[PDB]
Amino acid sequence: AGWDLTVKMLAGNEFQVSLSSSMSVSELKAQITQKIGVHAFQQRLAVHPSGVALQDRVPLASQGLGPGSTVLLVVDKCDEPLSILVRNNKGRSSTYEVRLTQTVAHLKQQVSGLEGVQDDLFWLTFEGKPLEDQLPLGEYGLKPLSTVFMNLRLRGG
Amino acid sequence: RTIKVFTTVDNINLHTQVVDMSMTYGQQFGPTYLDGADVTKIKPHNSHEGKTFYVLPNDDTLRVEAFEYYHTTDPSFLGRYMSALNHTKKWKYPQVNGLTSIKWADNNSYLATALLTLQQIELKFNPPALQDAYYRARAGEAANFCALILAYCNKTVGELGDVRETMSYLFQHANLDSCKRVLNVVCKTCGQQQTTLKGVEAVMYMGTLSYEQFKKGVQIPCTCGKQATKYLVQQESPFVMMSAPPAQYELKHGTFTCASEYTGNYQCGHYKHITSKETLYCIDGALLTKSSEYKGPITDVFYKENSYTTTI
Ligand SMILES: [Zn+2]
Repeated sequence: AGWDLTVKMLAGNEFQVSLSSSMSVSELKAQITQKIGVHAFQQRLAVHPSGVALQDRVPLASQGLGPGSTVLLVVDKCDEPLSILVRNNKGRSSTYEVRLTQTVAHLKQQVSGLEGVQDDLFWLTFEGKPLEDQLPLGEYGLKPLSTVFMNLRLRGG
Repeated sequence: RTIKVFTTVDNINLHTQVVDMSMTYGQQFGPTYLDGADVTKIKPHNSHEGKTFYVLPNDDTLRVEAFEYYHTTDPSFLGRYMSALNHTKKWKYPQVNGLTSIKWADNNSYLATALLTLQQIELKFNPPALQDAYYRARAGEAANFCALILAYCNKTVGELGDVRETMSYLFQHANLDSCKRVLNVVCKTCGQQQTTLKGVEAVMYMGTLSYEQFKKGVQIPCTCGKQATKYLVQQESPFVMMSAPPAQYELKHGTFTCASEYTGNYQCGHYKHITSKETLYCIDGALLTKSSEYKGPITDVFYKENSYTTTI
């Protein structure tokens, strides 16, 4: 079984998104991204009209939401610059100014320059999650002074 | 004149299709694959009657079926999966008492090491596609699991690889919610700080190969200039992964589950798998060697765990 959800915006205007039972908040945000082109991390979602917040990894079908239910989306475009730490294999955290809208790829460029290593010989993690080049920094929920780890890539054949 | 085939995305929900033999598969289903072979621009042969073909999700039914199986909406996935499989079905999968490696081909030593490791740690995947393939990999039919591992990790057949990177990518698709780690960091200026970790971070550490060292303390550089001591206070998980830059390390039989050996540099290199069975096995792809003792450049070591509390 698939099912359809109604997204109410604070502009007033509604639209519909197609889900499956096993889908949670990540995929809803990714489906909204599809239809109105807003980064997942810039979307605040809550049940309408109850106005209770969504559980981040448990499925939407598991919570209140079923077919014919409605969800409120409000969009925080705020893109203020912030300081993040990027620690190397030695342990030396260096400070980089970034915006949650700029891509992981763009951050590697900066770290590659400062630590003097080709961009494709290391990968970044935040809280054990690998950072994917093409995605924006905001996806990984970086706060001011959050610490990104630099991992040297072994090249086994 | 026509034949009858099955289109699918999961190999669970089969859809009966009648194909006009004058047109390509591509002209009727879009991108189409027979066991990883791209048959998009191929006209139907007679020998195709009753066989199953994978297709790009191109309607709201196939899309629901596909996400329910793979836990991804990524439109490129079946492309990269089927492209990988087309190579992985042509590899050889030698066993030692049901433990399945891969004969070296297309720089696959890291995959082989990962594959061997995955068969010896208690891990529960969330995408049914990975769980299904993971149960058939333990049974010996492991070509499919390898293609899924390549796709999910977004690596290709031929590309060089890192075992720790690969496990880091897979562990995101595993249920590690019951896993919990409690550490104490003991500075002389910050004081003592106790942090509780959950999921992936509760089972991976980079800094030491020794689990016994991590339990009684390791020196790390702190924010406050000089050297703090990090040690393990409580651990609740079915396994732990301990990684460190490749170093000459002695593996004592019965004191660990399995380990990754890396011989090379940060340009080119080669992985071997070391596992503790009745003696120490060294599995270099298809080649097996037994020894009562082992020394070599170890980078990753997996241990068996249930629930540990410290005595400090
Ligand atoms: Zn300190």
